[PDB]
Amino acid sequence: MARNRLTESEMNEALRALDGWQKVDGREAITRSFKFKDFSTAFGFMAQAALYAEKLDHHPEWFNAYNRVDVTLATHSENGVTELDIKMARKMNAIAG
Repeated sequence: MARNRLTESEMNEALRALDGWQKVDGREAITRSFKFKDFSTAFGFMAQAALYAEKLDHHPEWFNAYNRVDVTLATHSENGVTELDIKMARKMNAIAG
């Protein structure tokens, strides 16, 4: 796995395959706001995502309020967006359906 951070063009290209994800305005990070039918479903999503965070040792910045989960991803050690963020966004998209 390439660990390096992405250029803005590479990030833009990578986002194409990640439905609902966008670059954070003014920030080297990507984000999606998930909307579930209720808290239980949102919590299930967070539980599954948490497993993967520990699998990768790569943890999201995320906010939950009942059925909404807002996620922001960046890689601290590389001070930018890397393949780890892409992997997490991909997995989250798979979990959420």
